[PDB]
Amino acid sequence: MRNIIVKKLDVEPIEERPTEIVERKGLGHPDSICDGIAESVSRALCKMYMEKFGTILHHNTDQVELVGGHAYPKFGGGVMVSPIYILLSGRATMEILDKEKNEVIKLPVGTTAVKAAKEYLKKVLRNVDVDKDVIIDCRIGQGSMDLVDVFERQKNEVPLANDTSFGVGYAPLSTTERLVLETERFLNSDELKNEIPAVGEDIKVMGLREGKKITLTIAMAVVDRYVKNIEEYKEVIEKVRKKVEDLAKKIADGYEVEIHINTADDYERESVYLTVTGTSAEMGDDGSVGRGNRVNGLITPFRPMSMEAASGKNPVNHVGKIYNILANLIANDIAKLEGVKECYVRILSQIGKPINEPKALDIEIITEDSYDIKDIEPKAKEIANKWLDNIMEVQKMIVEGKVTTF
Amino acid sequence: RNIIVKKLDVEPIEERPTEIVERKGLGHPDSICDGIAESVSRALCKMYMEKFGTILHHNTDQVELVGGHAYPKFGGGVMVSPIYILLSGRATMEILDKEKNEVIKLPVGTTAVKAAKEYLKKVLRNVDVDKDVIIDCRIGQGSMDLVDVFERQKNEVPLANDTSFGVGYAPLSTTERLVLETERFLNSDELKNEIPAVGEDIKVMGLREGKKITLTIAMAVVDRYVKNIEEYKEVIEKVRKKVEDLAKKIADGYEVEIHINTADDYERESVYLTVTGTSAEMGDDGSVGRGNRVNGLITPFRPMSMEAASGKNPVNHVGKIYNILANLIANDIAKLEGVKECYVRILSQIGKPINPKALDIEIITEDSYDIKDIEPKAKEIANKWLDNIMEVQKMIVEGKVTTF
Repeated sequence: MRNIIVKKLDVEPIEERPTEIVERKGLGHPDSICDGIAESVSRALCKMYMEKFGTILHHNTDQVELVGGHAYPKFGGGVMVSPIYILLSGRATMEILDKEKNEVIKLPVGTTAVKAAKEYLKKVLRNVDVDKDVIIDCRIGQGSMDLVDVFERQKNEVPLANDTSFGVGYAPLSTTERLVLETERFLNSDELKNEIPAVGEDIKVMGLREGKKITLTIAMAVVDRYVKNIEEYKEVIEKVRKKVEDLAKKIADGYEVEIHINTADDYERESVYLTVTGTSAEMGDDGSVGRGNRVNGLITPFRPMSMEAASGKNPVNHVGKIYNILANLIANDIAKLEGVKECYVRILSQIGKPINEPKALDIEIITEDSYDIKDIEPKAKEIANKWLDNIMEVQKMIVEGKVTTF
Repeated sequence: RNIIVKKLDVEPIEERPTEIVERKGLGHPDSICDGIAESVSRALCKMYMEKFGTILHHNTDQVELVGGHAYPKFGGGVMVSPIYILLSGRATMEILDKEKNEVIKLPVGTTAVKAAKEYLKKVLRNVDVDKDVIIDCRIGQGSMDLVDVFERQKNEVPLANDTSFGVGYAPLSTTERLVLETERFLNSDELKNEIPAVGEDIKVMGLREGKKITLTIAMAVVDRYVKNIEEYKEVIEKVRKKVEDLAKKIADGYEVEIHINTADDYERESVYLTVTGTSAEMGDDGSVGRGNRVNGLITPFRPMSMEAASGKNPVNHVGKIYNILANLIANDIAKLEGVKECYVRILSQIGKPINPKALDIEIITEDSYDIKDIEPKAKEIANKWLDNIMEVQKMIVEGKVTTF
């Protein structure tokens, strides 16, 4: 028995509303780079804590600042003048005081964070040399903790909600949402990079739906070592446009789709989106945590959104992070239920109570025609109760990177 | 012009069963970053104007606050480790005298550092900017791509620097007004003079269930003005009565609970004491775009833009302009009889004049009104505002409107 609430939502689903706007910041976008680093550092520390204590100690590395470097793009080959400066911040448990054993145990927080951040950049930025193109600085607050408190956490019980916070999620994705998401995913896949190496990873996708007309506006950074002139630049744009048109036919078949790329380009004056490294982080743009995608990987002003930044937050006891991920997992499964058209899940914690015993879990369902919500309700409540029972499994999925925070 | 108007047949937020609203006050780490970011942007605007008569490309919407360390105590505590603040972003650092064939550097760094220091002096009465804070600066030169887009039609209508959207809505609900005005009052010079023990790091959350509003306030107390746990208690209760008085003025007809510093533990004397009036001194971090929207609120029950207005230039960054513009438009539409609620979403296309790919308007009508009577009045309001978009830019520079 939990405070789980099911209510029939008698509104039009977003899919059927007249207008929609969705944005996604791809992996190479500076803001998304920071989110990715922030979460990579958290996961790294999680693995660090478990490998010496078999549990996770308190930390929060949801603070990462990317300062744009200096660069000179040029057709055929560009120059990286001065490196990107990334500052790691936040806090983390570093030294454990054991009064009984009269011993101090210090953990490699700073070195782990720097390594984690560096290895993540290596993965997502193909045309960056992290040895020379990036500076990874660290000012993470390294705090202490009594080993008696470590012993209590080693029990690995369900943590108590230390705050009254909330999370929100929904499913399924609309056609527009799915198209914005998969466009970025595909343009950052190994398979496409191999066919069009000029496509950088700093990809920003904006989807506008008007009735059944979807307009995709893409900001795509081009790697200048793969285009020797404006002519080949134009060709990359049109090839990508074709590839995205092909993708739209697989997702939004039935819609009118327009695709626009780097609309601020001036082909004449050769004022175009050219980069040395494939990311505007090299000079054009700066970045930080929590001003991009939500945990479902989208920016959605026609859906509810938490302003809270999930990336880098403690997966153990941070309500916001856990509930936003949890809400989307619950909504996703409920959306698989026969008779469910759209599903919203809102979760609210009770401070002092276990995290998987919320003050209120609101399941709002838009039903398919001729379906009884009261037939769907018991199935929906079981799904929600199932995930809450397996709250620790959700925390595992986060550390293992099975779920996303941006 | 692509203005879209829709009827929205739902309960307005005022009538919905549940609501959650939040505001991070001036002294909150995140709001400090927003405020400094905007201070730097405005200072640079003034500097560029005085030097060339025109605003040059910049975006200083990037400030990182690394929390310091302090040791609060009744009667007066001590700062242990200074707060580290990093000023970042893009700016025109230099210009080229083609005739002399020589680079002329502009005073971006000194302007930015002084602006940040001046702002901190205003919002944190009890901080010592000489020892409690480090202000570093790594603002760099922007790329050649957007300084062109910035310049292509600066004398005409500026071209949008980017493809982004801003959102706005009106009117504010009772809970939203209460959260907003509570913070505004507790951070007014009027109250500070009456109760100097009130720090500026004030976080206010409003939770509504039906017609019951629970207002939860996290309020930093300045330890030099409280001799003991008893004087501390008096400040809590004094403020509590002040907010109750305010709630009677705003929340007429609602049950209003007011909880302050609920995490306090008087037994072990573990309360919200601070030396400087902000949690930043205690390791709380902050950055730009992590808190309030331009309406001054964090609202999961309302549409929001993730664009951080603070620090973005008022010339051609729609992330700033459209978020301000959307709220001005929504405000006027809400004045119309028959309109209960209005939502405005404005989408740009990078390369197009800032005056939109789509201007979206949703209206919740009064139960006995036609949208077709309202729709023409809406599109006119939206058009009039797009026509006078440059006056909005003026209001931002002049600081007649805030970005958080």
